[PDB]
Amino acid sequence: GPLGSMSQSNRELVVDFLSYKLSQKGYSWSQMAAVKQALREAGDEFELRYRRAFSDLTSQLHITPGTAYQSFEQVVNELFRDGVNWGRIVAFFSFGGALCVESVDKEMQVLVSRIAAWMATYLNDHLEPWIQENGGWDTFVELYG
Amino acid sequence: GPLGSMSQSNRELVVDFLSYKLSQKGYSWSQMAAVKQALREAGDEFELRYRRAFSDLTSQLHITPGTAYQSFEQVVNELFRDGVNWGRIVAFFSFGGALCVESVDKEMQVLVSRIAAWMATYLNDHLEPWIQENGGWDTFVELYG
Amino acid sequence: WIAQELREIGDKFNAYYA
Amino acid sequence: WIAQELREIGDKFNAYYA
Repeated sequence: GPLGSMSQSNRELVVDFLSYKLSQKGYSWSQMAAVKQALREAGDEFELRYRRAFSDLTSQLHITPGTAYQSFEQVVNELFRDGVNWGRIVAFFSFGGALCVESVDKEMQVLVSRIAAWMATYLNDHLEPWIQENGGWDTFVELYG
Repeated sequence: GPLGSMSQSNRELVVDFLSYKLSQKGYSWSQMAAVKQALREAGDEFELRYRRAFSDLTSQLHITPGTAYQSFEQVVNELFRDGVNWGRIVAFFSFGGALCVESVDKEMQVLVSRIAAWMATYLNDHLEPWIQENGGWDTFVELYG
Repeated sequence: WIAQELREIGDKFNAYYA
Repeated sequence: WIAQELREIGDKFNAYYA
């Protein structure tokens, strides 16, 4: 309901802000918060270090709504064709972000929620088995956090 | 369940990362995301501009678990005694963050979830009426975002 | 004291943007 | 092409940390 939603929204705002302030001091609200923060930083670092190459590949992105799924799946399949590792996983997230930004740039905002769903499905079905076999997201935090 | 929770967690990770990348380009995942981002930035800016004063007041924080609620409530009551405005609201969030960081510093991690609950309650009961009368959080985004 | 100083900078911040 | 370049920098990033 509207009343509860208002209450729930205020709570989430508080949690979000506190999580952020804690992270700035190297603390975390929760393990989930720690993972989110590690992934954000790793994505930033990835995109910063390899700025030339990342801009290059994203400049090759010429998506239309009718070709975006094929573009997403074909890149991601090739990315993981001969293995999964933490760096390729960071690359997978960064690629998804780039696609969302490009979609909004070109007034294709409708693609944003679709890309998120495609990424979540891929993560669930194709990355999670490796992730669980390799120490889970807690292990990623230990390495890239 | 464990299975669904795993799926839900992966989805939230995707949403979080995409929200962040969009915000870096001045876009937003949703209105809620826009508010969270505006509040984070405003808190950062507040704490940066008034660094001397903010450090000063936080250095006066000597909390124990038994005195933390009283300390929280007395500061917040005095903060809003003669009015609510967007800057005092930002100050309220920043103060809460500072209290959480200080609590973790002193191995009083148990206070973190308590502070979050105190802040959410205060927001619901004492700030929301002003906020709604003054254009809602969407108006805050327009001003401080 | 804490609240006074917090209030002062909150009002400064408010005055700048709002 | 895109995926090749993405894969290369992903592996570089991986090699550094993991």
